[PDB]
Amino acid sequence: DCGLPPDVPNAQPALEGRTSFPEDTVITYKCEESFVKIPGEKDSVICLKGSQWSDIEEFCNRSCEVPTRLNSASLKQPYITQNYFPVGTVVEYECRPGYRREPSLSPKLTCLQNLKWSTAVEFCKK
Amino acid sequence: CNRSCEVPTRLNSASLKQPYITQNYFPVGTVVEYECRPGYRREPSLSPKLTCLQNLKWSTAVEFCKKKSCPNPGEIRNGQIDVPGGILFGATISFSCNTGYKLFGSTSSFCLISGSSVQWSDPLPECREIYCPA
Amino acid sequence: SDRVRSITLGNSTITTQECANVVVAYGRWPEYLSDKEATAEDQPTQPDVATCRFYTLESVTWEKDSPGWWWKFPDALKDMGLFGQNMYYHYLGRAGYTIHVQCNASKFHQGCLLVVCVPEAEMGCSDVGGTVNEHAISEGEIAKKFSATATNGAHTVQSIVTNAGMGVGVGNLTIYPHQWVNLRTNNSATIVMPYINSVPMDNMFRHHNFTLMIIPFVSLDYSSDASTYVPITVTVAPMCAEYNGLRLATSL
Amino acid sequence: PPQIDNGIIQGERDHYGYRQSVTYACNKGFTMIGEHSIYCTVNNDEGEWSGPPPECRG
Repeated sequence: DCGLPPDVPNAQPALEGRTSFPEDTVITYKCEESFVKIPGEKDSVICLKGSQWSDIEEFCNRSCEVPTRLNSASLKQPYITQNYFPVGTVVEYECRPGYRREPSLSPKLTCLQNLKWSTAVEFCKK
Repeated sequence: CNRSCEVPTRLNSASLKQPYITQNYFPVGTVVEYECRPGYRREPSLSPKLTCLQNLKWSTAVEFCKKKSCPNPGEIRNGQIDVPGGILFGATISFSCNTGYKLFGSTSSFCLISGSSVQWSDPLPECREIYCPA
Repeated sequence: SDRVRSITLGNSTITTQECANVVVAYGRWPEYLSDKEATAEDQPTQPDVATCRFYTLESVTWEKDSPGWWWKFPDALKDMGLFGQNMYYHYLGRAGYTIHVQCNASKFHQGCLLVVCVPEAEMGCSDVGGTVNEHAISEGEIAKKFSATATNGAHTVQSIVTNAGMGVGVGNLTIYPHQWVNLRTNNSATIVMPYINSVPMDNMFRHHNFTLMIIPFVSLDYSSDASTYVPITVTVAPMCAEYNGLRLATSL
Repeated sequence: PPQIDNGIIQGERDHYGYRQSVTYACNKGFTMIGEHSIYCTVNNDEGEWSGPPPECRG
């Protein structure tokens, strides 16, 4: 039986109310608030022989909230299904029915360093 | 039997609204209404209506639906973005790298419709430095 | 001291406390067109405050390896309020300019920028058999960036900085109206361009009268713990601007 | 003063009196949303903080 799984910065393991784990136990970590898991990385450990856990590296990082709902425009694919928006992420919008593009204005929002989306302009007008 | 204008000519920017889109009887004084096709958005100062005139022709077309534009393509470090005809719906742009750098990623991108708006098909590529042999 | 300089045009003022001097391009100040030199017959428009005022373009970020930036300046001001509108509604227009380039840093940063105003800076394509786009040579208020290496793109400019897009020596650019922003000496440069052309007025959409280039000759350097962000702002005030040939507005 | 997820109080003191302030700071990689600090109000002989502490979101 392994003891407590390793501490992972900005992640919390699901222990499910116990503190001793039989061999081959797989414990998964979930990122804490204001953190997003990094695609392509392990999020779990396993209790190996000799009462020892496998190693895990930090897999959580930063991002902006889901872009706020606009009455004039909707997120294009694939942004409309996404929830990971680290600093520097640029999404694109398209006009909702009832609106049409204002060609001189950009229909893109950038996730800024303060974890907020850039200023909204009327790129889709009534 | 009586008179009418032809079916309104096909516009790339706008399509007839219901019920006009199913109709074929358009006597003098008939006013139809359009709505913007994907890739376009309304120009609010302009009317999206056509009137059948006395000479059995539809009134003059104005750009009441204008092209929906894609975001600023931005910039590629140590590379360049070729934008040959604008960044509106349907546009094409292409990417290259300066001498001494190799392009990794997409070599082109198109402004295509994405749900409620228009977006670039592909993200900006990367220009990576090259190494000579030892 | 003569390091302080205020420039007031219209409802706009620029103060600078580290002025080098003011370059008046060829010793000539902008002037209105006279009768002995005019050719267009209708009465001109002279807004003279609504248009002759400082407009600030988007900044650029001086990094440690920036090759440089340029603007085609009759262009680049077409969204600037009533100057842009008068450019849109008239067939002919004419103006001189006060260019003011602002770049402050600390006494511990080092760098040198050449700020040139090149008349008729016609540019060449990266494909030596091809021709450029309008998007390749200008982007309005956005700066067009030079390159540190030869560019390979059809319909784009050869923007390696040593050739200035013009097929010349970059170090010879000092033949034109220029100033230097030396960080250890300056934080602003100002050139006063008159109207330069082979005709008294022209269309302000079709013809780029001059290009403003900002090229770092000595790179931006600072030791760590100092501010890594150094911006460069351009402020352009049309001067003695007039327009002829009023009609409906061009739709680019 | 209340503690906050993924943030700290900067040099928390034992006792906070009228108009004294508590300054919050988010941990590395977390973005502050809300007031950088809150202060002690006092009415009818009872103290109460001026409002909610900020959020630190990842």
